[PDB]
Amino acid sequence: AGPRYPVSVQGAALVQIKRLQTFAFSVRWSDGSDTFVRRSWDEFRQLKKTLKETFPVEAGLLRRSDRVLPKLLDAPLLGRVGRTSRGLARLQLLETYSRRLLATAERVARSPTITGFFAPQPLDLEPALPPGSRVILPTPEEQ
Repeated sequence: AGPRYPVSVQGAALVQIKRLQTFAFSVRWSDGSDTFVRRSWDEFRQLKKTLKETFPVEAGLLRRSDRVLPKLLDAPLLGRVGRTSRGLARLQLLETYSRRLLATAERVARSPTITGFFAPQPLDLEPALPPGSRVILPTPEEQ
């Protein structure tokens, strides 16, 4: 069966959206593919929730190989919250965390949920985002 799963994800970019900025990733998949995509922290929040719906593991009650989702590692809390700051924290955290997902569990790592998560986002499929948007770009690796 042809894999449709990223082997790795790297934090690709920042796009400025409302008091949540949206954060880009680049993931390249076992089929050899490479992708760079934009994501929201709010989008992640759905994404974590969404895996967690597929993974009852989160609390470790069900299994003993069960911390493989050690919930999420997070930097010092809030610091006057700062919604940007939480995206900012989340960017660093999320990349450790996503890297955990591609190592800390196989069972998470391919689940159909994985395929949705790394699948296209319309906002990634929009060449420009609203005028107030600032997009932070990595220097391209490919042509």
